[PDB]
Amino acid sequence: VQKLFVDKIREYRTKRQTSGGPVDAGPEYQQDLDRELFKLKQMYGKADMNTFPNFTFEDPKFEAVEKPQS
Amino acid sequence: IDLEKSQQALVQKRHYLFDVQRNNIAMALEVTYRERLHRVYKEIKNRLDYHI
Repeated sequence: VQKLFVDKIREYRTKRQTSGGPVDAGPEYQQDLDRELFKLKQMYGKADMNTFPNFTFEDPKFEAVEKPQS
Repeated sequence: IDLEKSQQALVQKRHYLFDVQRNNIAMALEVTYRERLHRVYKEIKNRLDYHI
């Protein structure tokens, strides 16, 4: 069964030799995972690839009142 | 007697509540600084989670 085994190892290395990527997928796997990630990134969040976030916040204005005693 | 203690009642009342107003605003700047250090880790954790 080792002679059957190396026959499998041959066909993995011809699958390693790629130049156009998915040969058997075609437009079916290309339209799927592009629409699948964009449906998941819409649930994930709108964040850029290199834009680091920076912002500031405003604290509450500590006001005062009057009370006449003594 | 009752109007002698009415002098002293308002001078222990006032110095307690005029330092409560010191520390009720003092907590307002710690919890907005602690959430400033925490949030700047949160929006850089999103990029540490996205690209994987």
